[PDB]
Amino acid sequence: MKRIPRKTKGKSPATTEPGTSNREQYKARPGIASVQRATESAEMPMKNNDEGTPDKKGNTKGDLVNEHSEAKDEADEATKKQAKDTDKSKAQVTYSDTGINNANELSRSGNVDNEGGSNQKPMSTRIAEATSAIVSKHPAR
Amino acid sequence: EWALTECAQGYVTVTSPYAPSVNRLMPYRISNAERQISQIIRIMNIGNNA
Amino acid sequence: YQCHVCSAVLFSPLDLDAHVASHGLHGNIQRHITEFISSWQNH
Amino acid sequence: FGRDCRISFGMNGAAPMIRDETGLMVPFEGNWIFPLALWQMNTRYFNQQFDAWIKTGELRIRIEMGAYPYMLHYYDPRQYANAWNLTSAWLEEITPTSIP
Amino acid sequence: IPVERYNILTNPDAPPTQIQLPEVVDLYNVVTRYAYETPPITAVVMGVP
Repeated sequence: MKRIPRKTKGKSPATTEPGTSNREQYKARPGIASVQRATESAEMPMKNNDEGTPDKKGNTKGDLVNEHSEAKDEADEATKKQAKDTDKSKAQVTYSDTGINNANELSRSGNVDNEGGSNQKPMSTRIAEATSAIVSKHPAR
Repeated sequence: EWALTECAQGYVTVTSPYAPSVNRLMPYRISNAERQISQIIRIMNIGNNA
Repeated sequence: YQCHVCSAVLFSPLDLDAHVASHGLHGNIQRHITEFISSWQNH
Repeated sequence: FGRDCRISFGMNGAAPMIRDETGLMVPFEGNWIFPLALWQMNTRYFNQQFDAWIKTGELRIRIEMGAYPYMLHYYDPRQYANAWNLTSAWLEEITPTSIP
Repeated sequence: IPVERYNILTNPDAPPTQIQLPEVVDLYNVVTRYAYETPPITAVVMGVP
């Protein structure tokens, strides 16, 4: 009987062998630790990109930003992070302000739902408003 | 053994001895089509997000 | 302690039984997923 | 023996075996011929495997080196003398980039 | 008692592995139980001279 925990919340005689002596004098080149550290970074999985998708309730998560503006902001953040990684004030490799006129680029955002409408008012609010306009009431007066 | 040896481009050789048994379960074999589906998912995940 | 199945270096007899269990031999940590040992160095 | 150094462990008393150059597998016995680099790249494994047979079994190896430095050790003929310590020290210190 | 559920007990002619899906789900039937091993991936890396 072994128990395994969940990592995510759910619904709720002489023996001295004549060759085993250790005389280590070899220094790995490249070093083991140096390669291990680099492999750790590349080992990480790709980050999630969840914006623009419906939630548990039915409301599309994300920000209320124009898609092209969202793409520009994401490019700027990428350049910023790249600069931070190499420990420089300005990045040598830039994802923004390239020579390419990528004006028609679109990025997923929380501005639009799956019907192509605007999320200026969330789904659940719209369903509530629509269903409310027709409810009856007990007779009176 | 074969897969790791082939991957290393003939720079190292890999050996993994084992005793004979049949109730040893190591589920790893899948088809190419499943990997292709997974790659399509991964590509679609990007969505122009630098 | 020495495991001649894979030429690894061990220190406890129960560790030897566990290690040879990884080779399929009956015992005369489960947290491990992969075990690699080089031949030109002890690491 | 060439680039195909690989050993199958013995089971239930059967002796261990290694692959010849000609695709045959032989027990740890007889006369062998090694290029030096073959031992240099598997120092630890080879010391773990062959040393017992070399020390007390019937296994003899010729190492192809070409040229090498040497260092003598004189001894009295009338006294018992064993060279195993020196040879074991030499073997264990083989390195994929150095030899003594 | 719903006899047809307990077929392999009440019907002397039914083979032990017979089922009646999807009309009737038997509440008593043969089950196979295993015990496998999941060894870690073990490897030894040799050098090429």
